[PDB]
Amino acid sequence: ASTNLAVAGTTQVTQVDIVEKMLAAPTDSTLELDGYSLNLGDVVSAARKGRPVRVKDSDEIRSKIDKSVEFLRSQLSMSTEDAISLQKALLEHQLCGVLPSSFDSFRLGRGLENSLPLEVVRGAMTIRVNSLTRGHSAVRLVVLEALTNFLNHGITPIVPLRGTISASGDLSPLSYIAAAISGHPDSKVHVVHEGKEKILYAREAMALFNLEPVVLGPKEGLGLVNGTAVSASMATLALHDAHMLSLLSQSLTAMTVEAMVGHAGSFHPFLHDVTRPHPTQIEVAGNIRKLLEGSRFAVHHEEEVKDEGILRQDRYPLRTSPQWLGPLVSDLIHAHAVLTIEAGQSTTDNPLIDVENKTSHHGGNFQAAAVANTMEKTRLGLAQIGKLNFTQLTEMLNAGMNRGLPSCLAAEDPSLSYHCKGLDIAAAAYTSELGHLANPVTTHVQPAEMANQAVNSLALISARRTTESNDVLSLLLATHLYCVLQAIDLRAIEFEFKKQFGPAIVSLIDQHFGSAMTGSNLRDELVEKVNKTLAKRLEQTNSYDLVPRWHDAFSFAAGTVVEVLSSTSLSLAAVNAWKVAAAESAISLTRQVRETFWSAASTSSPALSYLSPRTQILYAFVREELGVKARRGDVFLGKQEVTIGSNVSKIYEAIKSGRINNVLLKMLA
Amino acid sequence: ASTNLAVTTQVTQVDIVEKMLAAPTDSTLELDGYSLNLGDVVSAARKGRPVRVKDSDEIRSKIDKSVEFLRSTEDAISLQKALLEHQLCGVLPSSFDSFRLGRGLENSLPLEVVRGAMTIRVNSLTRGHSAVRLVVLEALTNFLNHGITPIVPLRGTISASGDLSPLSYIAAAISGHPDSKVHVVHEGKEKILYAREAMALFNLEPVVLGPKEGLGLVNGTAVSASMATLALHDAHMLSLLSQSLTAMTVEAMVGHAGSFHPFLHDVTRPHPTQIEVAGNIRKLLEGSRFAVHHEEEVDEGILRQDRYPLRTSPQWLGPLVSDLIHAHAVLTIEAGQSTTDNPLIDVENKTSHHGGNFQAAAVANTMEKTRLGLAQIGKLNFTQLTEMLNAGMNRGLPSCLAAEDPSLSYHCKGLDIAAAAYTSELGHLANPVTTHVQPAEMANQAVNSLALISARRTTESNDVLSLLLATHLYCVLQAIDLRAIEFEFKKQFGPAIVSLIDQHFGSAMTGSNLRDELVEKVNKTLAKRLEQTNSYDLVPRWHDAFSFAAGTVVEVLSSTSLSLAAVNAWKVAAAESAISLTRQVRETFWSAASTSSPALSYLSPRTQILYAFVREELGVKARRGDVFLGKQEVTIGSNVSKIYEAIKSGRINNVLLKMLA
Amino acid sequence: ASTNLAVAGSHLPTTQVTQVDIVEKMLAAPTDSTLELDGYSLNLGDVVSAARKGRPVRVKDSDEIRSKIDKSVEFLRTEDAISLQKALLEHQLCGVLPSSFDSFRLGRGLENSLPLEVVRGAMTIRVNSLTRGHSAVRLVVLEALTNFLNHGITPIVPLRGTISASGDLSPLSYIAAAISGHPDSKVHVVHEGKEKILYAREAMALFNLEPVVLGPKEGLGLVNGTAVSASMATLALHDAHMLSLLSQSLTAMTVEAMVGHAGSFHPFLHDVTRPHPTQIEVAGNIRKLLEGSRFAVHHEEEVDEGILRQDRYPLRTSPQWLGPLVSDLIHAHAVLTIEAGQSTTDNPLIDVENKTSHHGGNFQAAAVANTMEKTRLGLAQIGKLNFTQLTEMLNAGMNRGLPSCLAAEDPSLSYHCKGLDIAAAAYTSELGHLANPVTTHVQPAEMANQAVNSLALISARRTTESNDVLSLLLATHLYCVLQAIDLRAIEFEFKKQFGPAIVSLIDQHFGSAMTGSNLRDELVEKVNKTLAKRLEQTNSYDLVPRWHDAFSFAAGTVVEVLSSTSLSLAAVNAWKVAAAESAISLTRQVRETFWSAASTSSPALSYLSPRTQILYAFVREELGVKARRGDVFLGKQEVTIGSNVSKIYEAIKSGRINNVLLKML
Repeated sequence: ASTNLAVAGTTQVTQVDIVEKMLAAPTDSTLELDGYSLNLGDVVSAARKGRPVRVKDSDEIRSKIDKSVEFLRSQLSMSTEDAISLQKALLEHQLCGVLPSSFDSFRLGRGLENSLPLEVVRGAMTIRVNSLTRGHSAVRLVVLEALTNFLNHGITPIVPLRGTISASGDLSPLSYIAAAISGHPDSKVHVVHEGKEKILYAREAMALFNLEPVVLGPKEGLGLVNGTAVSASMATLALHDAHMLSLLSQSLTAMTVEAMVGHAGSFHPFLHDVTRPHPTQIEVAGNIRKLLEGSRFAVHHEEEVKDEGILRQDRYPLRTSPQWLGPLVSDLIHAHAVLTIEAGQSTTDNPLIDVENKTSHHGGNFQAAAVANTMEKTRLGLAQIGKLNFTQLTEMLNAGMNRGLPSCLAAEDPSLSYHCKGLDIAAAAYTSELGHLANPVTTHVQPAEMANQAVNSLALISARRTTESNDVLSLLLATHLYCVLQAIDLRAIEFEFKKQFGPAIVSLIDQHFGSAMTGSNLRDELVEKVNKTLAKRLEQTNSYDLVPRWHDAFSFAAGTVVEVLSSTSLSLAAVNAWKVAAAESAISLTRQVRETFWSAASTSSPALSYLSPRTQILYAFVREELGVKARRGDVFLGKQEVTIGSNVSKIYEAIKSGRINNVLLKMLA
Repeated sequence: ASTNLAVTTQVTQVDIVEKMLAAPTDSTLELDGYSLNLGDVVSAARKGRPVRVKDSDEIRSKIDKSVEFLRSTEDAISLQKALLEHQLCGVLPSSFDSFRLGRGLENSLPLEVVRGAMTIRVNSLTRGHSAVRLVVLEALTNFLNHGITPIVPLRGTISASGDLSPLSYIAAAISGHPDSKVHVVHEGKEKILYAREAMALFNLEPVVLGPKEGLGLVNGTAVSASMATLALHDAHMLSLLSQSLTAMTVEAMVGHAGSFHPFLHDVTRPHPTQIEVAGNIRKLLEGSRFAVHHEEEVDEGILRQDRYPLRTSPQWLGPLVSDLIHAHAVLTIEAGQSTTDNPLIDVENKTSHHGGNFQAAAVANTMEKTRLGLAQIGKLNFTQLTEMLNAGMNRGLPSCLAAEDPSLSYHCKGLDIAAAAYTSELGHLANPVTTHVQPAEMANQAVNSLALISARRTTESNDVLSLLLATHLYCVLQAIDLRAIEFEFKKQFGPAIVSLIDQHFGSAMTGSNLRDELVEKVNKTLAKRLEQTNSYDLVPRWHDAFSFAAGTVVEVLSSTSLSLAAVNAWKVAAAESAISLTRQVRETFWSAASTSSPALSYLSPRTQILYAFVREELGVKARRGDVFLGKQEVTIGSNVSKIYEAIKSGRINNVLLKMLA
Repeated sequence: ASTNLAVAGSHLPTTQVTQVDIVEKMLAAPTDSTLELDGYSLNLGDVVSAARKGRPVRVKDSDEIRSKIDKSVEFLRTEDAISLQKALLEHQLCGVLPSSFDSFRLGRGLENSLPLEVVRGAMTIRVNSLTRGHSAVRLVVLEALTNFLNHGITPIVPLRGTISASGDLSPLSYIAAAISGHPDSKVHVVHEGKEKILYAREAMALFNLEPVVLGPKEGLGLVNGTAVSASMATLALHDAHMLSLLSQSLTAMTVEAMVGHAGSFHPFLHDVTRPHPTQIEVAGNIRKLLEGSRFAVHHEEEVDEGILRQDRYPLRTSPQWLGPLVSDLIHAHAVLTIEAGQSTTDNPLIDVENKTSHHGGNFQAAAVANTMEKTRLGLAQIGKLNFTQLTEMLNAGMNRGLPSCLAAEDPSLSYHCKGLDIAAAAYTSELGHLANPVTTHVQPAEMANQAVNSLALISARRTTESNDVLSLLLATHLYCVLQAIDLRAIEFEFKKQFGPAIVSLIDQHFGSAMTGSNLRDELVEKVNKTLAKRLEQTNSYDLVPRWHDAFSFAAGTVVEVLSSTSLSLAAVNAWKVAAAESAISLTRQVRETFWSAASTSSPALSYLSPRTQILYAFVREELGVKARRGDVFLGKQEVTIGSNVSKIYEAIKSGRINNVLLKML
């Protein structure tokens, strides 16, 4: 068992360290199970990535396994049909869950909703083997090999989704696994054969692979069916996914600060390391600080240090992000430590055999409360991440709050383009759904089995709900990522415009008013005050169409001219002429800057000029590798383009598949 | 709109259910904006019923005059396209490459929901308040009638300007948006195609949306109302099945029909739905020879009265049944008699009105209450079941409802566990969704109903309760068979007790008044003991019972000349008699078809209907036990699944109706 | 800050620290010597000592601390600033409190105010957090708060109104307004032997205190922050740790009352096979408590009728159930230690060394809310466990022959603990509902500037209520288990005397008939087995019919074993009657012997483990809560069961039980 905290789940280990180690798990080389070494990255590799799995090729391991079986046998001989019958009675009553009776009920894209996901089953078989290699259980090596042969030949039992309370542990689903390797006549398994997914009787599948059904002996029924492997499996997958979504939340925080031209100062070490040293608060601030280095969108503390109700500081979704995310990150790191012991270093069947002291012990290690605990806490965390990113996104999509970004992140006139409005509403919906999911399952314990099982963990049910919260959070975070990238591109257009328009203002002022200001000290003042009036006004006319927007801005500026140049000989006609020429100039320049953006490939986006080098990684991933482009607008284009949803879907799919995972790692390196 | 409450003691859930199940499925549903009822909605959504706007000049004129009022061009077309563009923002699979056996469409709304939504949407627009053209309404009925169903994301709506996003998918489909997909059955198989491809296959033309038609189509509550209607329909059936299971559990437990006597409800605590539930159960128990009847009934800590899961069942179910009846009234107005888009046009008074009829709180309200009610039904039936599966509590039913020696048969033990698991799941599902409202859309939508999310949760609760009630039905039928075997045994064993007493002890009792006393007292001793040893294997069980009875013989026959050897010999003979008779009665049960089950001799005539439905039509038999049989039979779960499927498909629905009227 | 994990808690599971270690350190906090605040050393035990036990508090007497505070003020650097601070308080003094004493009634009136202990803990943490030199709040302002603490002047603060972001703004503003002598500020003081609520200036004049006038940054310095939430959370976590330990003590004592198996706690089943550090801890605590018990069945001894041979899950899975929630409590301890003792939580914050200020979010109390959400779910989990233990023990069908309802005399007229069985269900149900999260109910507060807000204080209030309800439940369990233990002791004393009586009666009635045979040993063995099995199931019978039933069954055994003898049925019936009569009379005698003696001579003391005897004596002797014989048997309506459970509840709430728990473990 590893003492490296990056494996095992304090400032001496971080979520990024944990993720890096998980993502480094081999997928090609064989996972050798020894009862103690198995880690959560390994579990995910076997469950999801088809990694080969075997009991460690070791005389010590074999001898430990064999000696527990022998102990039981010899104890029995000193104290076989009926033992075989007892195991059959154990399976009989536990094969009691609901599955489709026939293929006749299957429909396109539907039909296996009442069965456990194949990956969960694979993860369960892996953990089950590991937990029996420890020598406490008296299950034969040939039985463990039956499981590893199922794994290595891609035979995955079809197991009901529901029916366990996760005490004598995950009895029912583990009984389906045991029935499958033993060739129960009514056991079904999933295989790929001749290029097709098939569901076959267990004996048919085994015959394709020349595998022999096992016949369960003394203690092997309880050895296989008592335990926590199914909930631990699903919980491990859910925690893996939650870690990624936590890192993505941090990344989206950074990109939002950039789109909002907000303050990187929120993440300064003084505000965390020095003043409020919660290790995971320090961690999160440091990740976001790292991501914002080099940004030309975010405002930097080290540069900053050089009667209107003016909002000068960022609102809480950005400014309190480390303080909001830190606590839940600590919970995810704690959960990692718990599940590592549970999945990798625990014997969870019963009774358990102490061969050295010739004793069989009656305990409770199948009570999966440690697993349920991780899932309750993680699901609440997912809801908290979701609330944060929703509040960041909805601020950014609010024209009144978003520091002058176009209404709805529309690229063209907002009168006929509401681009991200639907997504604002979707984000709300996902967030609401997360809130209800977050209520605990573990307060709903029933007096099961004649109250023998009066306390039961409900870990698998909890794991299921947390897996659904992962899914909903992925929809929300895919949505946010879609939006922030649009905002980044629109901000970059604003920056390109300002490069050209700053000089244009000065020039028009000189052309129109220079002679009237000759011999005065009015020019500096005028340029300064006209710029300030334009800036302040434009921030608030971000829902106006282009033409009236610019006439409005310069109308306001003309009032500033009246004041600043009130001593001069200028006619009202001359000031109005300046106003009109300046507005026309701004309107033309805007159109030209937009055309320069849209007429070139996304690989030439001006955003690449301003993004942090680290946040550019994620930008490039979505825009180039995923093909998700900025959206100019169906009405402007006179074309109903592939939908916003179709594009968000591509982001979501990259989250769910884990394609985005190495991207997050590279950014946070 | 119907004033019949089946569309207060004046209208019951059975009445409502009867009316729903009587909805035609073949004849065209004609939509007139007022008449549409929930059974109609279900028939269109699930049973493929043809749908049309009612063929009438009065309806057409109403529709055409609203359009004309509004009229009395390119930019209007563009505006509808901008409305759709931003609402087409939900997540669906990007390619078939992601589909897998049994999987793939989890991120889309069920097809029946989408059909129900189209049906409600058309109805709501026939009312003449919306300025959507008849040709647009006919585009929707044409999709319904050709089985063209838009593929619509599962998630994204908050159910205020109502169900905007999913309605926008429907609108984009009939308008042939280039990225709209639809499901159809064509050339005998399910396909997902682009909308224009699909329309070409059935010779339909896309509509081009004009002024107000984008909001007329996308603003409103049809999607949430559809899903909720389907959920309520299913919740009504589960409610009735709960009552049927209550009655059958009273029978299995040889419990008291007296709990359901009108004095206890109609007279003393007249909550209308309590009276209703008690009356349903009372009707089901009439004629049972398993349940004990009030009109026949009239220092050891014994339980004589039934525990609460049975005795308080009308008081427990009554309140939730009232909620379901209320929900029915609300959804009937929402689904059948409401205009939910905005702004709305008053043609008679020549005015437009800016309102909020898209705020689907009436729908959410139904779904939150229903989901709490499903948890309450589930808790009831779980408590009844787990009592019945507890050997210490179940009035002498075999442990785990094993048919043969329990040492090697734990029959329903896994189902006891499963039932707990289902119940726990229902409890968590029953927390409100509606308290998680977020400040959506720049706080323009700062209150939003979350009706569709609620409806989805309630739909999942229906599914979990279906698993639980299938489980309970499976178990109760096994218990009924075991109780019938007990009763057949008793028929032969009463006379055996007497004959053995006479054979072994007759001579010693001659001239005395001891025989009646001994028979009575030995019967009492045996009955009291056997109730407690229902976990013993057959052979030790009977020796145990007669060993206790031998103590009674010692007391009652203390004056006699009998040797201890004589009393022991009786004890042995009587135990061997009982063991053999038990084996005989079991053989007689197992060697005949279930159509001759002795359960049929004792079940009420109404509960017999459900017994026969499962045992004969679904083919789910009593289970004798894998070890006894030397065979690993088709699993318990396989058989429960057959029952669950009959519940989900609605096949059970007419059975329930038959039993209850 | 202490690197001692017993002070610090731990963010991960570790065998290097335990809940007992953490409790021991908390209970060792001085109550008399002055707590010196230095910005770093303050621990959770210290906070409770100041909040609840009146410990004096001062800013540490050091030039370094003084200079540090003074230098931040000077760095930051007037009628205008005074006005600004008053504007800040004005809008935050917006909560609800009773307008007058006219609304007060006996036992009621201050429900809409924060408990005084919470406000004292808050002031203590506030002053800590500002001694760190990042805030530019003057020492004289910190001394104003320490003077309030040391003179027992406690601001009356509304219970509700904060979302615990710019942190606990409203309640912290009430505290600020009080030390600055706001004309509408009320405070609580004890003066001339009575509790008084006075205006802040009135109270200050009693103690010769001068109001402070708030300067630049001092408004935000005082009102921005997490001290109120952290205070209430600290108190709730302290109480939860005690309830966690009590749960484990109750587990042990229920094993004893149930004559259950000590084997569930053997280290092979934890340390070796499933080494979650806190599972190991909990099993070790219960193992230690059971050592030497003569009620619990031991393993260095212990090693076709559906007989249950192993303990049910409430006892057998107790370490696996409690372990996870104990790890959460330890984690919460580490989190709150930093938040309460080592954190600056106002804003903006001043970096004097680099001559700059920083705009951050350290008032966002999510760390505190996090602890309270997990703790409240943990309390529900402890409750569910102890409820299931208790209700099994109170179930005659499941409790291995304990009298029905733990009635000491005939059950037909005594239902002793049945009401408590129902009450335990009620408490458990209430805990379940309390355990739903508060943190999922965040509103877009303050023009969405505060669009995320921690809701720590609300959460802490709910966790506090859960501690109260769990205290009711555990008081109830404790009451019941002590009765069960006395009843089991009575059974044991009976069995000691009845075993010989059985042999004697067999010899008397059957000796002659068995002469020349080997039947005697078999008869005794099988009669004993018959009696034992039957009696386990007849625990709801009244005494007289119980014994006739038991010996009627045993007579059946006699018929079999002595089937070859010459005995008449009259002879066997006569034995049955004499034997029942003997058992009945012996039971009455054994009962009288128990009830006639003092509880300091209870026979329970012959069988209880030496550690569990400690809790038994605390309740029976120190609290004076005795076993209950029965109102009907006694012919009198004694002081109620509820009155007695209330004494136990009071001992839990006051903390009097805490040193007892420590001593046992």
